[PDB]
Amino acid sequence: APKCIECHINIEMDPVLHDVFKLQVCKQCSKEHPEKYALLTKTECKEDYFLTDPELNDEDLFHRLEKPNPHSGTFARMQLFVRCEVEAFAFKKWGGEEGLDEEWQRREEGKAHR
Amino acid sequence: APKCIECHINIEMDPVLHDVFKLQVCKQCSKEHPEKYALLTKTECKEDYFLTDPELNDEDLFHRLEKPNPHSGTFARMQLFVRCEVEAFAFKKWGGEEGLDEEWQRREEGKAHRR
DNA sequence: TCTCTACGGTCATCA
DNA sequence: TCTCTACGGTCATCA
Ligand SMILES: [Zn+2]
Ligand SMILES: [Zn+2]
Repeated sequence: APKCIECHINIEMDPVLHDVFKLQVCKQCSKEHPEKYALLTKTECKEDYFLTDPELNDEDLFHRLEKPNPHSGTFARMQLFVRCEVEAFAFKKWGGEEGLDEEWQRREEGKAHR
Repeated sequence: APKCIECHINIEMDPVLHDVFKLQVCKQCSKEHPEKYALLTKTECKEDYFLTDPELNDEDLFHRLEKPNPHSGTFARMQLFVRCEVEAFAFKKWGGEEGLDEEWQRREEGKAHRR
């Protein structure tokens, strides 16, 4: 009977992280580690990791969870990604947390100047 | 039988202009009047009239003719539009031939000022 | 917890 | 008679 990979104790996994993101991880351990397991909207991914629509729209590249748009159900569906997947890609894209910090610095100086 | 609308003589219409563009016009008159009947690629429409993909991709807004891409058949299909349709829209978009000329002037001073 | 495309302008590859 | 979207940024809509 397989144990949550963080706590090594629990056997009931979080249904979304298990089912959608293929992570053997319990709900509690997920709350106790947002550095890995927090879900981000598509807008957060663009803003916080400078990903783009081509990347995030790629189903072979990220798992995602769709929900109704909380602003109005007649709006485009919300999409949530799991931080570790995202943050792995961003780092590979930009060269670790350092390289990403630089990109953040770069676009920052861009708009100050504009 | 219905006669061409340019010459009023011929009864055989140009098959593409008739069939695709819904114009009762014959091959000869289409050659004698490119100001209306010449076909333009999608790239020509963008360059010469500052139309955009959303506009040109709209089937309700323009008729179009698709052919194999003459550069390579594995490339995206060529699309051709008829000048009068295009030039009507551009004029409505930019405010006659005058307003379009200005837009042409506008983007050209843009490129100069990008040294 | 929001999202998508529209707008400049353009090189590349199918490219 | 070449076409597409990829990139930087951002606002309006549904929007
Ligand atoms: Zn656990
Ligand atoms: Zn005729």
